[PDB]
Amino acid sequence: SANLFTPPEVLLLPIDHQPANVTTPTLDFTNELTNWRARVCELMKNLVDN
Amino acid sequence: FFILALALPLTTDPCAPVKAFMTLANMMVGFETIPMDNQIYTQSRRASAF
Repeated sequence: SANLFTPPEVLLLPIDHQPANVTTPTLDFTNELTNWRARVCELMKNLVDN
Repeated sequence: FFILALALPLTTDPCAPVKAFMTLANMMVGFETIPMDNQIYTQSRRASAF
């Protein structure tokens, strides 16, 4: 293990990882990034109708 | 959706009403959500799969 500042076997990510439970994926909107997109769109909507 | 809604009740398929409902359910994803049975036959499956 060549890791220096992190424990071995550990790979850090900047995004929450939720392992998939099925092998036949379908569209889903309960996502970390989907929430971000929805919030941004809603903020823009609140801006335009101010 | 209109075409399918009018066409479905004339077929002999016993499982027709479920497909009629799921046809709208598919179009309505993200906009409006409902609880489904499991992770496989989620709200975003092709209506014809049921």
